[PDB]
Amino acid sequence: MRRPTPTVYVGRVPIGGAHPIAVQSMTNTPTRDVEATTAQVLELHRAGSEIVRLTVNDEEAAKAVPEIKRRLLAEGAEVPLVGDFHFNGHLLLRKYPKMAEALDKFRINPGTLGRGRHKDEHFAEMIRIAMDLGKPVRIGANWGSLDPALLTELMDRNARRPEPKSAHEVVLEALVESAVRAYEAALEMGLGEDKLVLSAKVSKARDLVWVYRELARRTQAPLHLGLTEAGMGVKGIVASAAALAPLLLEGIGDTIRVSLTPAPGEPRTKEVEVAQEILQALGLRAFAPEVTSCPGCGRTTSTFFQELAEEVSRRLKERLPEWRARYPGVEELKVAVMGCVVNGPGESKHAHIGISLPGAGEEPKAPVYADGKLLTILKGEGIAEEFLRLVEDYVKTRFAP
Amino acid sequence: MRRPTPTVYVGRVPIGGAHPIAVQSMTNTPTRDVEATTAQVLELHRAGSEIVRLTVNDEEAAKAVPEIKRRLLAEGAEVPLVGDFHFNGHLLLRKYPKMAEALDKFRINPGTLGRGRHKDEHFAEMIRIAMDLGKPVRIGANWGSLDPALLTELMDRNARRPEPKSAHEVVLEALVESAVRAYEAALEMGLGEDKLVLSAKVSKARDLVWVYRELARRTQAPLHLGLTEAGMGVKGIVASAAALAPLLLEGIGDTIRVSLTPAPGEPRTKEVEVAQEILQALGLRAFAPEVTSCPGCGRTTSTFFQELAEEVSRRLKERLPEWRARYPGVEELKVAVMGCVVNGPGESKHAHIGISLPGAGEEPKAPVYADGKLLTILKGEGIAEEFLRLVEDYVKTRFAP
Ligand SMILES: C/C(=C\COP(=O)(O)OP(=O)(O)O)CO
Ligand SMILES: C/C(=C\COP(=O)(O)OP(=O)(O)O)CO
Ligand code: SF4
Ligand code: SF4
Repeated sequence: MRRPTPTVYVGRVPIGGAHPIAVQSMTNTPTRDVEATTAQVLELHRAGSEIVRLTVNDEEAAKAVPEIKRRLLAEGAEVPLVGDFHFNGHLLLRKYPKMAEALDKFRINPGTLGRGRHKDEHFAEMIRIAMDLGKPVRIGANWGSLDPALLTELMDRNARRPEPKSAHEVVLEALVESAVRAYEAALEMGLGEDKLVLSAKVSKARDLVWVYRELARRTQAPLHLGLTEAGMGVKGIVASAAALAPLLLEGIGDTIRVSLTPAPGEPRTKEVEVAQEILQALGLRAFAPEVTSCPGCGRTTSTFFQELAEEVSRRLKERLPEWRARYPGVEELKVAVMGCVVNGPGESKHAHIGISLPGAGEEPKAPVYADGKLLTILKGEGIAEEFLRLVEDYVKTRFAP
Repeated sequence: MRRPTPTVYVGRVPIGGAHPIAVQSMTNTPTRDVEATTAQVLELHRAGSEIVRLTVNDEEAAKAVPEIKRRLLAEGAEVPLVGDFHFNGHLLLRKYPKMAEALDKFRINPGTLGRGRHKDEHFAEMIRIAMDLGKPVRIGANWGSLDPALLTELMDRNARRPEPKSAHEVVLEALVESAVRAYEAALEMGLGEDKLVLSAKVSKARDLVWVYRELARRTQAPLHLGLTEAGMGVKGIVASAAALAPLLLEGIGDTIRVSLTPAPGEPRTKEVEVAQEILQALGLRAFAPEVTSCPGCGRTTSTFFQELAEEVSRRLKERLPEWRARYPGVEELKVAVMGCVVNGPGESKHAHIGISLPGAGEEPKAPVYADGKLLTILKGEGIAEEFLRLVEDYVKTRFAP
C-alpha cells in the first residue's frame, strides 16, 4: 500500500516510499544553550529519534548551531539536524552561513514568511540558500499560522460556489493550497524533488486525515505527518495515534513526529516512544520486543497476573541493549502473558513465546507455548524467573546470527 | 458515514447506527465477591462505562449476580450488566434463572461452547434462554479461542485455491466465519435482529481492521469493536487507538471496549478514560473539555508553559462535575494553551478560548482569544488565575441554559 515517492536524504537518513518511516522529534531547550541542546539531541537520538529538529529563532540560536553540530560529530553521533525557521529565516541563513552549512535540512513555514510581497522574496532567498548548499527543505504548513491572504482568496472562491462549504472546510482547503503552491514554486525555482518534504498540520484528527489525503493526491513529495498541538498526557497520546493510523494504514506518510506537551519534569523522549509505538502497533516498523497481555478479569487473580506481566515487560526492556547487539531481528519478538485458559493458550500460540496462567477452576499449572506449540508447563513459586529463562533461551535460538 | 444497523437495547442503553457509540468495560474482581464487584461496577459506571461486563464463570459467580444487581438498583444505578460466559454458560443459565434474569445481556463465545456436536446444543440452549427472557446477546469471537473445527474447514478450502493464502490470513477468515455463522444460526432460531450484537477480536491492529470490514459487510448487526489483549501502559493505549480509529472513521462500530492490562495498583477505570479519549479525539462523542497545547520548543520557557498547561487541565477537571450540572453542552469546550506567537494566536482562534504566551523575543504579554477574536491581553504574575477566570466567565455565557 505504501505511496511511492522520490527519496530525500536528510543527512544519512533516507525519507520516501522506498524507505522505512523515520521517527523524528524536536528539542525544547533554548538553542543558544549549547550544552543543554547538545545533551537533549543526544538523548532524543539514543531513544530512537533518527532525525532531530531544533528551533533557529534568533541570532544567538544561529550562532550556537555550528557548535552543537561539532560536539555531536566529536562523539561520532551522525544525527541529522533540521533547523526550524519562522519570520527571519531568510536573514539568519544569510547572515550565518556556518549555521546554514551545519544544518542538514531547513524547515520553512509558508505562513511565517512575512507580509504580502515580502513573503515571496523571503521564500526565494531561503530556497536559493538551500539550493546553493545542497540542502533539503521541508515546506511545512500549520493551521496555527495559516497565510491570511490565501485564506481570503479561498473564502472568495468558496462564496462563488453554488453550494459553499463551511468556513472550517475552507480553512483546510487553504492549508493544503498553501503547502501545494509553495511546493510547486520551489520546484519551479529549481529545487530538486530529491530535496523537498511537505507537511500541512492541524490539531484535530479527522481534519488531519482529510488534509493528508489531499496532499498525497496533489503532490509527489515525501510527507512529514503529525497531529500538531496534540496536548498533554493520555489525550495527547490517543489523539496522535488516532490521527496517524488511518493515514499510515492507507500508505501515506514518510516520517512522523508526535507533538506531545510534556508534563513538568517529564522527559522529552516520551514523544519518541509514542511515535515508535504507533509504527510498531501498525506492523510498519519494529523497535523492541512487545508483550501482548489480557486485561485480566474475575477469572484470574488480579495482582499476581498484573505483577507477572509487568515483570516480563521490565525484563525485556532490561535485556534489549544486549539483545540488539547479539541477536539480529529481536526487535520483532512477541511475548504473551495471559490470565486464564479462555484465551491464554490461543493467544500464546500467536506469539513467539507465551505463558497462560491458571485461572479460576483450573489446576495450578501454567503452560508455556513457543512457535505455536507447547514448550513446557510451569508450577510452583518462581514461575516468573523460569519463564524469563525460557524467553532468553528462545531468543538465543530464534534470533541467533 | 455511520453504518446503519438495527437498535439493540442493553438495559436502557441503545446500541446501533442511530445512537451514540457506547463506552463499555469489564470488571476484574471475583464476581463471587459481591461487595468488591458491586463497588467496581459503580466505579466504572461513574467514570463513563455506560455498560459493564462481568465474568460469570462458575456457580458461585452465578449466585452472586442477583445480589450485585439488587445492590445497584438500591442506589438508583441503572447500569446494564453483561454476563461473560465460557464453557459452561448453558449450565449456569439453566441452573440459575435468577442470574439469567438479572443480567441485561449475555455474551457467548462460539469458540468456548464445547467440543464437536456438543457446541451446537450448548449454543441453542443459551439462545433459547435469551429468547425466553427477552435478553440481547453478543456473539463474540476472539482469536485466542478460535473454533478449531472451523479453522480446519477453512484451511482445506484455502488449500484448494489456485493461489492459497497464508495461514495467518486463513485464521482471520475463520474468525469472521465463526461470528457470521453463529449470527446466522441465532437469527434462524428466531432471535431478533434487535437482540444480536457481534464482535470478532484480534490483538493486532491491522488485522482488526480487516476483520471488522468483513464483519460490517457480511452482517447487519451492531458491532462491538475492540482490540483484544492490547497490553500494558503506553503500548496498550497506542495500539487500541491505532486499531480503532481507521474503523471508527469509516463508520464501523457501535460500542467499544479498551482491553488494557492494568499496572499493579492502577485503577480499572483507565480503560474507560482511554475509550472516551478515542471517541472524542475523532469527534464522535464529547465527554469533557479538552486542552489543545503545543509541545513547546526552544522558543518558549519550558517549565512555565508546561506548568500553565497542566494547571489549566487540572482546573477543568475540577470544575467539570459542577459544570456538567449547570451548563449544557460544556463537554464540547475546547481550550488552548500555547507557547509562542508562531502558532499561539492561530491555534487559540480555533479553540473556544485560548491563551498565547510570550516566547523568545516577544514583549511579556499574553493575548487571550475567545470565539476567534481577541478577548484581552494578560501580563504580570497571576496569568494562570486570570486566564482561568476568563474560562469560567466564557463557560457561563457560552454554555448557559
Ligand atoms: C514548532 C512548530 C509547531 C509545533 O510543532 P509540530 O511538529 O506540531 O508542527 P510543525 O512544526 O508545523 O511541523 C512550528 O509550526
Ligand atoms: C474476557 C475475554 C477476553 C478479554 O476481553 P476482550 O474485551 O479483549 O475480548 P472479548 O471478551 O472477546 O470481547 C473473553 O474472550
Ligand atoms: S485470558 Fe482469561 S483472565 Fe484474561 S481477560 Fe481473558 S478471560 Fe479474563
Ligand atoms: S507555539 Fe511556539 S513554543 Fe509552541 S511548539 Fe510552536 S513554535 Fe514552539
